[PDB]
Amino acid sequence: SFTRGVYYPDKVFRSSVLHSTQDLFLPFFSNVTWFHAIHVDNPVLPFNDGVYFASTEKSNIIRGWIFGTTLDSKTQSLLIVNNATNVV
Amino acid sequence: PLVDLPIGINITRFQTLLALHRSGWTAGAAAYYVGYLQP
Amino acid sequence: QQFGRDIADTTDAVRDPQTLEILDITPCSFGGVSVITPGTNTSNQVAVLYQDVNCTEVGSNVFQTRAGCLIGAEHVNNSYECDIPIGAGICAVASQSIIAYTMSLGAENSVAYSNNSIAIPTNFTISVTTEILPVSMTKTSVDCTMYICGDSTECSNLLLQY
Amino acid sequence: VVNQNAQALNTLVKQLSSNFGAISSVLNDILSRLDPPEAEVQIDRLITGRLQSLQTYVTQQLIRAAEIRASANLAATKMSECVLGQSKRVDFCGKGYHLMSFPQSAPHGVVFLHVTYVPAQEKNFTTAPAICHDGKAHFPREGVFVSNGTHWFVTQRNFYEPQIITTDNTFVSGNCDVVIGIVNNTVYDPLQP
Amino acid sequence: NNSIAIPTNFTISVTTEILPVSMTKTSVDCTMYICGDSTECSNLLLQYGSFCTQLNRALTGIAVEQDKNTQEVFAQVKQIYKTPPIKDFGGFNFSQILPDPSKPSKRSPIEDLLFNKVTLQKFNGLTVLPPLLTDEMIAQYTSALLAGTITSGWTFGAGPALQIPFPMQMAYRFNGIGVTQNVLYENQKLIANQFNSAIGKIQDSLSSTPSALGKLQDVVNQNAQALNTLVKQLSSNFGAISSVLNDILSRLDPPEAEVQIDRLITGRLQSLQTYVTQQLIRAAEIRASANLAATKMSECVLGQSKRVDFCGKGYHLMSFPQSAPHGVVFLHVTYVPAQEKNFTTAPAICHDGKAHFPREGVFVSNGTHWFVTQRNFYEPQIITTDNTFVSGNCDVVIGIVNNTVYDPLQP
Amino acid sequence: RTFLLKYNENGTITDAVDCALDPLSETKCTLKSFTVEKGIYQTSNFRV
Ligand SMILES: *[C@@H]1O[C@H](CO)[C@@H](O)[C@H](O)[C@H]1NC(C)=O
Ligand SMILES: *[C@@H]1O[C@H](CO)[C@@H](O)[C@H](O)[C@H]1NC(C)=O
Ligand SMILES: *[C@@H]1O[C@H](CO)[C@@H](O)[C@H](O)[C@H]1NC(C)=O
Ligand SMILES: *[C@@H]1O[C@H](CO)[C@@H](O)[C@H](O)[C@H]1NC(C)=O
Ligand SMILES: *[C@@H]1O[C@H](CO)[C@@H](O)[C@H](O)[C@H]1NC(C)=O
Ligand SMILES: *[C@@H]1O[C@H](CO)[C@@H](O)[C@H](O)[C@H]1NC(C)=O
Ligand SMILES: *[C@@H]1O[C@H](CO)[C@@H](O)[C@H](O)[C@H]1NC(C)=O
Ligand SMILES: *[C@@H]1O[C@H](CO)[C@@H](O)[C@H](O)[C@H]1NC(C)=O
Ligand SMILES: *[C@@H]1O[C@H](CO)[C@@H](O)[C@H](O)[C@H]1NC(C)=O
Ligand SMILES: *[C@@H]1O[C@H](CO)[C@@H](O)[C@H](O)[C@H]1NC(C)=O
Ligand SMILES: *[C@@H]1O[C@H](CO)[C@@H](O)[C@H](O)[C@H]1NC(C)=O
Ligand SMILES: *[C@@H]1O[C@H](CO)[C@@H](O)[C@H](O)[C@H]1NC(C)=O
Ligand SMILES: *[C@@H]1O[C@H](CO)[C@@H](O)[C@H](O)[C@H]1NC(C)=O
Repeated sequence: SFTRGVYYPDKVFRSSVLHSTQDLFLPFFSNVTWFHAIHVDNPVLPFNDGVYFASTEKSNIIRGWIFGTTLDSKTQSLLIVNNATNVV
Repeated sequence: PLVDLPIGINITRFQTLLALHRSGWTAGAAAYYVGYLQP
Repeated sequence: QQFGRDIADTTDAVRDPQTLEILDITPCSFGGVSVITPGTNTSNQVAVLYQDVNCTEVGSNVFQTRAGCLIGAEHVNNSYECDIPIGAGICAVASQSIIAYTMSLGAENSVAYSNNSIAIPTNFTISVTTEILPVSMTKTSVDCTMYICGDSTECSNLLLQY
Repeated sequence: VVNQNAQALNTLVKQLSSNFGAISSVLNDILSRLDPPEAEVQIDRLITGRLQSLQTYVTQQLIRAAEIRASANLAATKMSECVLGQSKRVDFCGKGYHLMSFPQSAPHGVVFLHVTYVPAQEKNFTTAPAICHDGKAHFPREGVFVSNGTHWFVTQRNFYEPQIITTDNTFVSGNCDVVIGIVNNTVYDPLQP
Repeated sequence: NNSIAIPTNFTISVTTEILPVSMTKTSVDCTMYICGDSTECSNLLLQYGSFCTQLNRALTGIAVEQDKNTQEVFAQVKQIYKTPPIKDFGGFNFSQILPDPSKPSKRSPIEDLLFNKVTLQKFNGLTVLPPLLTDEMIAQYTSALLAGTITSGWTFGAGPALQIPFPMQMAYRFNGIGVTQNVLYENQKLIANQFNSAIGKIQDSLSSTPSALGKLQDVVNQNAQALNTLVKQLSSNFGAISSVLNDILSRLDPPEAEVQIDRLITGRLQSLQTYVTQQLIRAAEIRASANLAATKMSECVLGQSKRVDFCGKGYHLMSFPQSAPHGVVFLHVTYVPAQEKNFTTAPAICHDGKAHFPREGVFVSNGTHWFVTQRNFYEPQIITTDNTFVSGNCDVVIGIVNNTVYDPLQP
Repeated sequence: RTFLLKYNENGTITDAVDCALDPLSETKCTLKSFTVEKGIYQTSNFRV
């Protein structure tokens, strides 16, 4: 992971100050599971506390993400998609 | 932060959506990385 | 970002809605109020020093110093030995009125230094100086059980938990 | 010190009149009209406030006692080095050269009357580090060389008493060619007559 | 039992002793800090007694004590002494410690460097009263003390400032440390060169070594950290539903909100009391340091102190005071033996059956002849009746050697 | 109003000071003395 996964903890603005906060963060230099879209691939992963998603691509293969408990018509599910018009 | 939405429902599973390139599907050469947040 | 915070947990800036601009929030002026008085015997006339605050906002004689502003004491330019401590090098009664002046550190004198000249005393004065030093204080004793719990058992039982 | 102790005691007694969130400051008065289940919590609040006030008074007394101990240690050192003896340390026993001091008792304290010597009626003199005589450099054994404008004299630094330059109040070291600012004068040898 | 080491040479060393004299005169308002701009918390706070008056008075007492500390350490001179416009000090150079006219603050390069080295806001209920003596005024006091010690030696401390040439004052100080004044006069150029070199080196050391002013930086940091923690404790719930008073007052009815407001009020009162206690202890430590600094100014600057290591390592010659933010830096000029030589030594000289002991200094033997020299400098002199006194005979003193005591009267 | 009342040995109120009348009266009230000595005295807090 190197030094990635840091996000602004809040909408609070701070200038030239060091701030210490305890939130859900991706640990530095941690092992991150990486997958290649091409097969010579989108497995279903658990969500747990949070997910840091990194994308290295040029043709925008990764268009969206799906979140939920059962991932089927049985239960309510969250769906973010990019249909080349807008994020829905 | 780019989106904040009051969804209200638990999330226990996550799945990414990929753009399948027609040749029979051959996905583009890309890397997607998943890192789990910890307290 | 919607609002900014200082190094401490206090809000320094906000993003104003209806205009999308940044407004700095300064704690509005406040300060202690000190009273310069020469003493009831000397005069009933007194001056008011508003501490660490500008006084363009709340007026007969106003003098602004780093310690705030003095009202009712006139500022003179000639210095004097400090009579009342005000602060920031300023001190304050003369001519039946309260005056404010920069402190005078003492009588400025230059010793006539020369590489071949010495000053030698032809006489002496035997002086006596009084130095007062406290050596002890009142030996006060306070009993907790009587002091916090007066002549009652139940307060003593509650005290025993402490 | 007396006022601070009295003021601390006055605050400590005045703190009893405070409620500390109780229905009344008087312990028995709230106790007389309240049942033990709710009187207990009211008494607990009063005890917490009063105990905190007593702890604060004890802490303030401890800091004041440490300051008084520091003052007393300084007073004991002054009694030893100014009254029991003579101190060469400047301003420890009063302005000026310290001659002696007298202790006086006072309520919760001691007053030292420091008897000190202060130079006065000083006069200008032309001074010289050394005097050249017969090719030899003479330096004052005790005191300094001073000229009133016609003659040179040796005098103690702290009092002007002119004395003729001689071989017993001056010592010879080196030659006149090494001393900077040396002057020429005659050293009266007592053996010469 | 018969060997001695005499310093044939010496050196002048300048050492800095940095002592805090005062802390920032902070002042808290108990009512505003604990209960912010609300009547409801104020009414409950009034039920806790005179705690806010006691805390405010304690902080006022520390602030007055800080002013008294600065006045005691620096204002030890009845008059303001001015250095002569011509720096004819017999080769001694004080440019690094005398105030510089070109600078827009009458401060010497050394104190200006000290101010530049140490590096340091509006809060709610918290204010910093300015010091009674300004930095410029404190620097003027330091300059006056420095001019007085440079021109009148230690006389200005005792009473009227009596002018004395600086080489002659240095000779008196050398006599004060047990070295005859002729040693300085024979070595005035060497001593002046050493003094200037040490004065340059000490400014270089202050400019090059960090943490030299760390004692002064530490008290400023401790005061700032205590203030920062006290402000940070405003955001602590202390068991209340929310830290901010307005939210708990707005969302809860007063009959139930009173217990939450009480939890916040007691927590803030306890925090302020802890801060005041920490400040009181820190002020006591600062006062002890200021008392030490005042004693050091009285005995090392206003006078020459024979107390060992009280005014710097080595035999103390003099001290130069320098102002610093919330502190004083003492430049102790001291005499240190440099080159040491062995000498055969006898407690007494046996001449014609009589035992002679040195009036001052010790007997030395370089290996062929015996001489009498001062202990702190090797200046051998022939044994005479004027520098040695006769006591008893040679059959009582143990370990003595025979020699000729030249009587000056005899030839 | 807050009032500082001077009771004589017989309990008669012989004098009074109104703490809100003028800054000198406030100084007398804060020191709890009808007569104040020379010096600075902090009596109140000005808050806008
Ligand atoms: C105080 O008022 C004067 C005059 O308007 C102004 O120049 C100065 O900047 C003000 N200072 C502060 C700290 O508000
Ligand atoms: C020294 O001063 C005293 C007064 O302090 C005076 O009586 C005495 O005559 C003076 N002596 C000389 C020698 O001037
Ligand atoms: C010495 O002479 C100088 C100048 O002539 C003068 O300023 C000083 O007051 C004199 N001091 C004494 C003690 O006579
Ligand atoms: C200096 O002192 C000597 C002492 O004999 C005296 O003869 C002479 O007149 C004095 N001169 C002055 C100017 O006082
Ligand atoms: C003092 O300085 C002057 C020049 O200003 C010089 O003529 C004189 O010799 C010097 N005297 C001593 C004792 O250094
Ligand atoms: C002292 O005398 C020597 C020769 O004996 C001479 O060279 C020197 O200039 C004289 N110095 C003074 C101060 O008169
Ligand atoms: C004494 O030491 C200094 C500095 O080390 C040197 O400059 C000087 O020449 C020495 N003098 C003697 C007499 O050795
Ligand atoms: C003292 O040293 C400084 C170093 O910059 C120099 O400028 C100055 O001329 C020196 N003073 C004397 C009297 O030599
Ligand atoms: C002589 O002095 C040197 C140090 O300078 C020391 O090492 C040696 O032991 C001494 N010898 C004697 C006999 O004193
Ligand atoms: C010791 O001192 C004598 C007399 O000053 C001298 O002649 C001799 O050369 C010296 N000897 C040594 C070993 O230094
Ligand atoms: C020192 O001790 C030696 C024995 O090691 C002895 O011969 C000599 O007499 C003693 N000298 C003195 C001065 O005590
Ligand atoms: C010194 O002389 C005495 C007789 O005057 C003699 O007994 C003794 O041995 C001599 N000592 C030395 C060290 O020469
Ligand atoms: C107080 O009452 C007594 C009666 O014993 C009377 O003598 C006195 O004058 C009264 N004093 C005052 C001040 O009222």
